[PDB]
Amino acid sequence: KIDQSLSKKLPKGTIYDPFDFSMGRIHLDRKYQDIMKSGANPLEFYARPRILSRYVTSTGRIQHRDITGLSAKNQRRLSKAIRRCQAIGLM
Amino acid sequence: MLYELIGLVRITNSNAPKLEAKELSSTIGKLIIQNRGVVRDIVPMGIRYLPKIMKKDQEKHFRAYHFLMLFDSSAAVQSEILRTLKKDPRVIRSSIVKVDLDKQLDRASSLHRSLGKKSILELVN
Amino acid sequence: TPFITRIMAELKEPLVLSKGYNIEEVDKFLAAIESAKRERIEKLEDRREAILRILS
RNA sequence: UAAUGGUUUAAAGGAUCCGUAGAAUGAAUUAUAUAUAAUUUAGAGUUAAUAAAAUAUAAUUAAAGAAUUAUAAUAGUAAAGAUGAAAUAAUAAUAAUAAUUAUAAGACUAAUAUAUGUGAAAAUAUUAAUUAAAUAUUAACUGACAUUGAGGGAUUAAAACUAGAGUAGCGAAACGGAUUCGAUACCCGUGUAGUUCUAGUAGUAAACUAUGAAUACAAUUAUUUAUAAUAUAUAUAUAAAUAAUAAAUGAAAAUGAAAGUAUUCCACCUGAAGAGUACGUUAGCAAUAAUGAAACUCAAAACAAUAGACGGUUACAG
Ligand SMILES: [Mg+2]
Ligand SMILES: [Mg+2]
Ligand SMILES: [Mg+2]
Ligand SMILES: [Mg+2]
Ligand SMILES: [Mg+2]
Ligand SMILES: [Mg+2]
Ligand SMILES: [Mg+2]
Ligand SMILES: [Mg+2]
Ligand SMILES: [Mg+2]
Ligand SMILES: [Mg+2]
Ligand SMILES: [Mg+2]
Ligand SMILES: [Mg+2]
Ligand SMILES: [Mg+2]
Ligand SMILES: [Mg+2]
Ligand SMILES: [Mg+2]
Ligand SMILES: [Mg+2]
Ligand SMILES: [Mg+2]
Ligand SMILES: [Mg+2]
Ligand SMILES: [Mg+2]
Repeated sequence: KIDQSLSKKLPKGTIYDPFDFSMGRIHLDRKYQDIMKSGANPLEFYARPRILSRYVTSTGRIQHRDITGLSAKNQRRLSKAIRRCQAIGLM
Repeated sequence: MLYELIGLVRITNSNAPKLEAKELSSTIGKLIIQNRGVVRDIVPMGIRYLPKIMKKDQEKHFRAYHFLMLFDSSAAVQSEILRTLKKDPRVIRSSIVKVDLDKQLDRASSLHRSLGKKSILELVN
Repeated sequence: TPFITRIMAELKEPLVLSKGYNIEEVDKFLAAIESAKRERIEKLEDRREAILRILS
């Protein structure tokens, strides 16, 4: 067998080109690799530690907007919700 | 004003953990209704492990019965309720947050509003 | 001054409702809802009292 | 014999805003002699509705969190701590340091984060509540009610002072240990005042964008940011901010929607030094703050840029 990284699995029902059978395709795939990214207000999840534990680190540090990819407003609301959750004995 | 209380009641009686939370809710609700208030919801959260070993007064806890209460009351009685909560050994953590009614008279709790049910009318349909 | 005092007193009267509601209109509206429902008692009193408490 | 000036950096924007006088300035149409009168809504306002987290700001009250220090124990043993390396009158055999618990006290606020924003500025980002303020667009309404603003008023970092609390950490002064030719310094150790809170006084900062406020206008692009649509797509329109610019300006650096084109009102400047000094006055418990000279001396003094030299300056090569 060979390492799965070095191989490319062409999905089912998809068209392909001969290029797809090449290291170029895998390399191009590597280089070019939710609830809050929506109309939902993150400040309504302040009592739901499971949901907003996805937007923190293993130690609990809120993730930068560069990571979360949220809008500025939803980043601010999410940070407020996480801090409030930390204060009220959850989180 | 509509307020949302989220209490973390202690559970010392292992065989019936909900016993404390029921009488907490009864006391707070009696206070609210006898002070020209209204109680809209008493949504129970379950028994959950606290993130840390939280020490209310001089006893350490590792888990608690979480519960939510949505109630309409005035500012003075809301402060009184918070006062009673803070000086109660049964309660480990407490928090009261306003739910703004400038748009809608009817509004669901934070949990139901997060699920998608914006108001109690949706939640009863 | 009479004006300021009368305005504040009228604000402090009982059965004064916020959000532009009037107690007479509210009572008539609730009775109209019930009569319309018939045309298509303590529980209704509790509903009325809850409404007046929320709108107080 | 130069104001046919200036104030980001050469001298010069008031810390900020509010607002009185102004013998300051200021919309539209018509009529009659710059005014009066009647009309108008484009500036400036008021009240609703709608949307949005008006979340952020201010005061108040109520909470949370990591850590630090000390105290007590538990076991365990000879070093620990600090430094460039060491040493310290008060580290450890009186069992220390490290570890694990348990109590106590103060102060602070990790991530998010950009101070994005909010606030007149100073400031302001752990949580919640009360009160107060702040957004856009529509509807209706007032009919110039505006701008600026001498004097005045209010607020105003850090330090400082007066009382009363508090004082864990940090830490002026002081006392010691080093280093040094010397140490009065940088470094190390104890550490008072202060830093914290309450009630005040004081009103200064490179209180800075070193850039006063308002109004009208001027070529682009790209980003966001916030609304309004239209069916993720219109690389969607309308605003603000940010970034790079055209023109213009400018001693240039550069500014760039203002340091451009204009208008209005206020503040300020007039060589260096003497000097923000002296004297006086006012205020303040004081420290001080404000106001603020002159003689004497000189042909200096400063700003931007240019080319070098130098650097206990960077990177790359050989
Ligand atoms: Mg002349
Ligand atoms: Mg200079
Ligand atoms: Mg200057
Ligand atoms: Mg200024
Ligand atoms: Mg100045
Ligand atoms: Mg932070
Ligand atoms: Mg003014
Ligand atoms: Mg500061
Ligand atoms: Mg002080
Ligand atoms: Mg004192
Ligand atoms: Mg101290
Ligand atoms: Mg020290
Ligand atoms: Mg020296
Ligand atoms: Mg020292
Ligand atoms: Mg004062
Ligand atoms: Mg001074
Ligand atoms: Mg000054
Ligand atoms: Mg100039
Ligand atoms: Mg002086």
